[PDB]
Amino acid sequence: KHNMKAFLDELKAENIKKFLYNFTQIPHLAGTEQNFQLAKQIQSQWKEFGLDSVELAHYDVLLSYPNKTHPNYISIINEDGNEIFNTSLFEPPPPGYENVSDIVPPFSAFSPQGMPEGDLVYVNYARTEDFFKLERDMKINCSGKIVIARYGKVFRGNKVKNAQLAGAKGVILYSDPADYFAPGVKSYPDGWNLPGGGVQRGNILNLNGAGDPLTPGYPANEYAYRRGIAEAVGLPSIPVHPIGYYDAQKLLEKMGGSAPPDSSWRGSLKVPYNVGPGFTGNFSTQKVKMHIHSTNEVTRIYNVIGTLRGAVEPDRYVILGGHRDSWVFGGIDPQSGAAVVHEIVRSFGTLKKEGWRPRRTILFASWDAAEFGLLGSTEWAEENSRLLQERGVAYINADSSIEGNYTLRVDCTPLMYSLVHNLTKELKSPDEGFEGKSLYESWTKKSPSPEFSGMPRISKLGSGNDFEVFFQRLGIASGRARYTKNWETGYPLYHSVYETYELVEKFYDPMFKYHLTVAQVRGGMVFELANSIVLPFDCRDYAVVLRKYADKIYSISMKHPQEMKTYSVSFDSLFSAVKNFTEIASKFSERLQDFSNPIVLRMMNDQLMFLERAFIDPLGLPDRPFYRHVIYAPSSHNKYAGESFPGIYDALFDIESKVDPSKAWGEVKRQIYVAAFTVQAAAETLSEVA
Amino acid sequence: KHNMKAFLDELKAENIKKFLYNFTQIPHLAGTEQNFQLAKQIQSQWKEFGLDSVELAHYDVLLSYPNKTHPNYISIINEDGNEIFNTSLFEPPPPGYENVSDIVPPFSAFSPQGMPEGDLVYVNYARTEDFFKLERDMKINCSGKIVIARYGKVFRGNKVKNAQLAGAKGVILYSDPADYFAPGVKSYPDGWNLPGGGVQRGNILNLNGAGDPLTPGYPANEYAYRRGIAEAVGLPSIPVHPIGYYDAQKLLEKMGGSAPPDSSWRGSLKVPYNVGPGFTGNFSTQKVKMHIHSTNEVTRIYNVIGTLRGAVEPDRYVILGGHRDSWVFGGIDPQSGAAVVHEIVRSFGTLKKEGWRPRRTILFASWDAAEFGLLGSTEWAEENSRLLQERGVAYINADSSIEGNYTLRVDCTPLMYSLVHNLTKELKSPDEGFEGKSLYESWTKKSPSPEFSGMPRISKLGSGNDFEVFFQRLGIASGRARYTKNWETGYPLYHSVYETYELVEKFYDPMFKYHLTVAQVRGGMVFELANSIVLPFDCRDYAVVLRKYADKIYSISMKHPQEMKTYSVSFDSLFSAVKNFTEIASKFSERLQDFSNPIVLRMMNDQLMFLERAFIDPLGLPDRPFYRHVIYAPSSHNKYAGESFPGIYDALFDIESKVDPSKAWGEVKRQIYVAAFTVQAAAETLSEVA
Ligand SMILES: *[C@@H]1O[C@H](CO)[C@@H](O[C@@H]2O[C@H](CO)[C@@H](O[C@@H]3O[C@H](CO)[C@@H](O)[C@H](O[C@H]4O[C@H](CO)[C@@H](O)[C@H](O)[C@@H]4O)[C@@H]3O)[C@H](O)[C@H]2NC(C)=O)[C@H](O)[C@H]1NC(C)=O
Ligand SMILES: *[C@@H]1O[C@H](CO)[C@@H](O[C@@H]2O[C@H](CO)[C@@H](O[C@@H]3O[C@H](CO)[C@@H](O)[C@H](O[C@H]4O[C@H](CO)[C@@H](O)[C@H](O)[C@@H]4O)[C@@H]3O)[C@H](O)[C@H]2NC(C)=O)[C@H](O)[C@H]1NC(C)=O
Ligand SMILES: *[C@@H]1O[C@H](CO)[C@@H](O[C@@H]2O[C@H](CO)[C@@H](O)[C@H](O)[C@H]2NC(C)=O)[C@H](O)[C@H]1NC(C)=O
Ligand SMILES: *[C@@H]1O[C@H](CO)[C@@H](O[C@@H]2O[C@H](CO)[C@@H](O)[C@H](O)[C@H]2NC(C)=O)[C@H](O)[C@H]1NC(C)=O
Ligand SMILES: *[C@@H]1O[C@H](CO)[C@@H](O[C@@H]2O[C@H](CO)[C@@H](O)[C@H](O)[C@H]2NC(C)=O)[C@H](O)[C@H]1NC(C)=O
Ligand SMILES: *[C@@H]1O[C@H](CO)[C@@H](O[C@@H]2O[C@H](CO)[C@@H](O)[C@H](O)[C@H]2NC(C)=O)[C@H](O)[C@H]1NC(C)=O
Ligand SMILES: CSCC[C@H](NC(=O)[C@H](CC(=O)O)NC(C)=O)C(=O)O
Ligand SMILES: CSCC[C@H](NC(=O)[C@H](CC(=O)O)NC(C)=O)C(=O)O
Ligand SMILES: *[C@@H]1O[C@H](CO)[C@@H](O)[C@H](O)[C@H]1NC(C)=O
Ligand SMILES: *[C@@H]1O[C@H](CO)[C@@H](O)[C@H](O)[C@H]1NC(C)=O
Ligand SMILES: *[C@@H]1O[C@H](CO)[C@@H](O)[C@H](O)[C@H]1NC(C)=O
Ligand SMILES: *[C@@H]1O[C@H](CO)[C@@H](O)[C@H](O)[C@H]1NC(C)=O
Ligand SMILES: *[C@@H]1O[C@H](CO)[C@@H](O)[C@H](O)[C@H]1NC(C)=O
Ligand SMILES: *[C@@H]1O[C@H](CO)[C@@H](O)[C@H](O)[C@H]1NC(C)=O
Ligand SMILES: [Ca+2]
Ligand SMILES: [Ca+2]
Ligand SMILES: [Cl-]
Ligand SMILES: [Cl-]
Ligand SMILES: [Zn+2]
Ligand SMILES: [Zn+2]
Ligand SMILES: [Zn+2]
Ligand SMILES: [Zn+2]
Repeated sequence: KHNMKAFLDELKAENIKKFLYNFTQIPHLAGTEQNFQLAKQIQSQWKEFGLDSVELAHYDVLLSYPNKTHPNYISIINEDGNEIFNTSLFEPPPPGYENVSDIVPPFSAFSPQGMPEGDLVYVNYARTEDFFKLERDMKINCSGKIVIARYGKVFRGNKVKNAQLAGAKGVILYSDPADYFAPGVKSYPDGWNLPGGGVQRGNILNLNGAGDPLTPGYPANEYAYRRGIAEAVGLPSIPVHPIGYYDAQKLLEKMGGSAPPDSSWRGSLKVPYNVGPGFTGNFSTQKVKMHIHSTNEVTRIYNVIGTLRGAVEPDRYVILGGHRDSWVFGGIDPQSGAAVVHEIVRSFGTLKKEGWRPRRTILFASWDAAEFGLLGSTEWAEENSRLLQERGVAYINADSSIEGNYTLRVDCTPLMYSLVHNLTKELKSPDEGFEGKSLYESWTKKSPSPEFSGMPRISKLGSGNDFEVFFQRLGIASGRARYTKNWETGYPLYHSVYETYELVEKFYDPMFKYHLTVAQVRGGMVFELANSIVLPFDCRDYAVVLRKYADKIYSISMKHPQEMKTYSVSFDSLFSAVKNFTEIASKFSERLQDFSNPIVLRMMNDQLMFLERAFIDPLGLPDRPFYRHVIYAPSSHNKYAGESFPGIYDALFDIESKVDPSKAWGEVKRQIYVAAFTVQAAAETLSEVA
Repeated sequence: KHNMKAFLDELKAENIKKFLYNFTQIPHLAGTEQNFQLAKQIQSQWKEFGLDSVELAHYDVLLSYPNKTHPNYISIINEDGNEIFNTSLFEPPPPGYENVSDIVPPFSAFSPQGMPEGDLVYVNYARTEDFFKLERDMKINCSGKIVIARYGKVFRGNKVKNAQLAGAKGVILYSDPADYFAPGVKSYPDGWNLPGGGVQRGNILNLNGAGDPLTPGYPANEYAYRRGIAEAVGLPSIPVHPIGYYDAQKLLEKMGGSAPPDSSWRGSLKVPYNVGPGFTGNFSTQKVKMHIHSTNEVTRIYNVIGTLRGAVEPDRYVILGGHRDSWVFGGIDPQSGAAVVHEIVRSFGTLKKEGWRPRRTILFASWDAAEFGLLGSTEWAEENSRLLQERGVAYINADSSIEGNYTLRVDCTPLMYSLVHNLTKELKSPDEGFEGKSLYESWTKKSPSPEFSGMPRISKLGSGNDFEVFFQRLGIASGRARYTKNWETGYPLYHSVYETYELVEKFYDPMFKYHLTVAQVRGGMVFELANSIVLPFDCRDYAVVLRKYADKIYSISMKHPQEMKTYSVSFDSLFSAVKNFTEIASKFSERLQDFSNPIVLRMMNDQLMFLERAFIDPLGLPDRPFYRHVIYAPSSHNKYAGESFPGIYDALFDIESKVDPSKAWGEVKRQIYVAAFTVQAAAETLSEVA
């Protein structure tokens, strides 16, 4: 037979290992020749694996690179103007790669140029809460200051956005060992920990889903008319540079001014963690000077797009996509995902060569420039938005297959919960102690649901990966899965030069069994979405979560009972809509269970496909036109995290500080109306059609 | 058989006459009890005619009414402050209706209150060109002036918008006999001409497709959160009132200042048509005083929505809709349309009672509050936008079936051109001299196409009627048809109390043969759209017009050859996209002609259905978020008229006057890119799907 078991059995750990090795021997930075070379290899393959068509889709987008002959660095400068300490010009390369060409040194992508001189303030994680506390509680002024912040907890851009609106002037990001050095583990190359010379790269844009900063709304094709830099989307206005903890130590050791308010503000370095501003008297006259010469440049990028045409519904698309571009070698991010995609395509192609085709079309994508703002996936989705709107069944992401070796992690729409539960009950656990048990069993034991006994945790989609445009802008049901760490104990080498094939093969997954398990989950999800007669979505699972999210937003509002009395703020409409959704979804499920009348079947499959679509508001969220999903958006305080009912959540956020409470509570009421309406409208897509 | 001929043969002129009489005996102003009573009657039915379901959909929207105990009027006031002449408090009622209650007197809906005092300037038609000429050529200052404008040529709001931005202060609209008195025809009741006491009502909002001014984007349901009046959409900021030509004569006869620049500025009254400002010396010290006490009030409105469920594709909707609310009796506008809809439903229902159902679902709508800004159709579309997005095949409008008795008028998307040609070749001409000839033949002879021999004129859809939200916001293929006048020789009694059953029965259509012909066209279009196995759209007809529109926009730009050289303004991308659309549409038509594989058939029908949808830009047009169709929008200078490539057209408009030509031509280039991209993206929806 050609069934899912045949597809799954064909996947091999040894192939994924080969690929990973194949994809990680040289750097594949977006917009470079090496990454174009890899795109052409993958295109070739995907063709030989058996796909019907494999094309490159190219765009010309804004990228950012250091100047090769004028390197970025940070100095401590005395009152004479002498530079008495310099941060590193590069991370010490890993063993055997100390002659690899074109390792681009650590930098913050899209930093402007500048050489700002000043005094440090230490802002902990640079979280919204961290800046409130500094200013409101400690009455500390970030204005005119160079802010030094440790990485962690939230997306770095959000840190930079936070630093900007606090008035800083120049920004230094560093990796504190408290956050990136696991206790009792050796640093690379002898273990998977971050050494003091390692540095986390990463872009610091705040794009809010726009994609290429010069062409918001439209693909960056060969006739595109571009915004000027001054009008670009999401660019930071102050210089920014990242460093490792050896260099941070040398910068922090002199901090004066106020003590840290508490132990949650102290990292692990042997320094005071004083918030500043400025140094201590001996060195009160020394300053910190940044030197940033990176340039933004419009550069061609290339997605590989493979098609396996469906036998019965070729105009319905199930998409498996993940990025290919890396900061350096990409041993985990993204090649541990890309190698899994490659083996998935190989397996589908083996079935295809035997005469099989999926019911629906499967599209496979190798996205470019994800590291510079999800640019490749976003421009492609902009180009193809009408086809994806009307034909897109689901998107399964495929960035890193691993970020630990403890258990499964799944983030997805509630419409895929039942699919994931059923699939994982049929897969073998790769975990020690669970041999002969299901993946569902190991996962449920290690990552219990907060809400239900005997079920596993499944998280919300936010942003920070290539599902963003599909889910949050277009409203196509999306999911992702990977192996993860035990959150009761990022990953330390994230976006550093030390992310290598050896890191994975020696320390994370020597037998490639976790990679294989992830391939079975991602590939199995794609198989069911593309082959099941009835789409494998359960609308009742959305009804359950919508009640949870309504309870939670109401609870936030109920912190302000006087104002809700004064401004007649009622959530009755939203609960009514959720109750209606629950009722209608229950009746739809009954019809689905007990309706070869392929029209009632295409009808009901279209109702399932367009249900995620119904949560889109074509007006977007306030000042964020490309975040259109009314139930989920990336948190306005952390792009990585999903927020439920974001429009109401943001309207309530810090509302007690708003100067005009009448206007502010009016806006909460407006967001309640929009959310209640959207939930009712989505519910009504599941009613009998006439 | 139950085929189209059976449907058509069942339609009867005598029923349409009965319904018309039934719908026009009392006023049916939006938001009044009489119009709710009529809604309930139509609901009852439409149920007894055989529809599967018939419901009222109600909303609470902003309406505008005069104050019953403080009537609106205009005065000439002397230097003593004595009111020496007053305009009428009402139009003399027509014979036999001089005891009808609740005729609301002439007013401009949504006028603010005020009693502004000042001097007149006469602004011809108040067109954009009319104000350029006044200010730029004649150097006349409209600031602080009461503007008196004649109606005609463009939608009145656009006049009011134009007057506002010129700085006026108070506005008087009047009907000049040059525009509303047909030579050699008697005035009502002895002919169809406008008497000197007749007045054209009408709203003066500039909503740009928003619908209810308080709830843009969302239906005005029972939990809606409303904008404050100060933030409402489209409200005028200066008082406005309409008058007849007897009263205008008394206001114009004293005008001084500059002569009219030319004979296109002179109407037919026995006055100078002096542009002013102010009166002549004898009466230099007299002023004009407005007294406006109308109030805006949130008021419930009711649409009737009837469903005839499809036998095979119940989740595909073909909509026949037209409004029910009238200014007074609505003898032409809208009851000549509503009576045709009523007889269409009756005919479909007779087939239904015999066991027939259409292939697709037909929805029938009696819209409310169209006269106050297309409010009923727009709120309903907002409420149901997801269902209409994904399921809407076509919308056929049904306001007035007649505005003359000369020939057919059709305005529709190019996707319906072939449908209309084929249908009219099968219908009998009702015209004198064409007995035994086809409607296509009479129509083609009387209204030749400018472009092709042996074909009839078909116009572009703009706005000013209830197709607007469906076509211009949602991108559902739309059309309208009615009998019209000979444009080589509005209608005079438009929006006056004299629009009665007798007007129609005595003067426009005594045998109800033109009404019957229109019923056959509108009903025949609905029948084919709802029953044809393959949707009756020809994508090649769009390819033809897109080339015409590209040629025309390029020609406008080419008035500025130096600037196109300087700013490298190329239309190459748009012509390339149009060429591609032509090629792909030709190949799609081949596949359509020669593909009982119902999936290739649902696939290809979805490609046809979503082709109009592909011309929507989810970002809308600049500052007009609810006008989203990239090919057509209502003209920014006349809501009634459709404009092609509106985004580029508006970017080029009066560009020679822009202060920063670099920025302005940059914006033309941006609009070219958006249009080329949209045309290519629409083309690509017709490519093979995988
Ligand atoms: C969840 O689904 C239910 C359907 O089961 C749906 O119930 C609807 O609720 C609305 C709002 O409460 C009802 O609206 C009423 O409609 C009647 C006519 O049928 C009107 O007369 C009512 O207006 C009067 O009363 C109001 C409230 O006191 C006054 O404000 C108003 O001025 C009038 O005096 C009112 O509009 C509607 O009938 C039902 N529909 C049903 C039962 O079918 C509910 O709205 C859904 N939830 C959401 C969020 O959509
Ligand atoms: C109408 O349909 C046709 C398809 O039949 C489509 O043609 C496409 O045109 C684009 C733009 O001209 C072509 O783009 C080229 O792609 C190649 C790779 O295949 C690149 O190497 C090219 O870039 C080089 O040259 C450019 C121009 O001088 C430089 O600006 C650039 O820096 C590079 O040096 C270029 O991007 C594309 O190949 C074809 N596709 C085909 C033939 O299949 C056309 O675009 C469609 N019209 C619209 C409006 O979409
Ligand atoms: C990654 O694998 C690819 C595919 O096997 C290798 O590319 C092939 O290399 C051989 C030998 O140079 C060529 O003859 C083939 O034409 C290549 N095939 C392609 C590009 O599709 C590539 O060498 C491997 N890379 C590494 C670093 O091992
Ligand atoms: C997950 O598996 C369950 C259990 O088999 C599926 O639920 C069953 O579905 C069949 C077919 O509709 C029904 O006959 C049973 O009554 C269902 N059992 C239940 C609900 O306990 C479920 O549909 C699967 N989910 C998918 C495929 O998304
Ligand atoms: C318009 O026609 C309707 C439908 O025939 C008339 O309403 C009916 O009137 C009779 C007599 O009053 C009632 O018994 C019916 O119940 C009504 N039917 C309805 C409302 O569906 C109505 O009277 C006519 N109006 C005019 C002005 O002639
Ligand atoms: C309008 O009528 C024409 C003439 O019958 C239709 O065009 C024909 O369509 C049939 C079926 O696809 C083809 O076999 C013929 O070759 C066509 N004749 C032509 C193009 O001259 C046309 O499709 C009709 N338009 C509709 C139904 O929208
Ligand atoms: C906002 S565009 C940059 C996105 C980029 N994303 C990442 O680095 C993702 C985040 C995640 O999904 O775990 N990394 C991986 C290993 O998946 C970043 O955060 O730098
Ligand atoms: C912009 S909302 C008001 C719309 C209203 N429309 C009209 O009056 C329409 C215009 C048309 O489509 O011929 N009149 C009729 C007889 O169709 C008006 O212009 O007053
Ligand atoms: C890199 O730096 C040097 C010094 O400014 C300069 O010569 C060269 O142009 C720079 N390259 C850029 C800005 O791309
Ligand atoms: C911090 O001090 C600077 C001195 O230039 C001042 O301008 C600024 O307002 C202060 N910061 C805040 C947040 O008030
Ligand atoms: C792999 O799992 C083991 C056992 O729990 C643990 O000691 C080791 O640190 C894990 N490796 C990584 C990279 O997490
Ligand atoms: C109508 O006019 C009179 C005078 O202002 C007033 O008594 C009444 O309130 C008005 N009605 C309104 C404003 O609805
Ligand atoms: C017309 O005159 C008034 C006098 O108050 C003046 O303020 C205004 O600027 C003039 N109009 C224009 C268009 O300049
Ligand atoms: C009806 O048609 C006749 C003949 O052309 C014409 O004389 C008459 O004015 C028309 N009536 C109307 C209302 O246009
Ligand atoms: Ca873009
Ligand atoms: Ca509204
Ligand atoms: Cl992922
Ligand atoms: Cl019409
Ligand atoms: Zn990644
Ligand atoms: Zn990354
Ligand atoms: Zn009308
Ligand atoms: Zn009207």
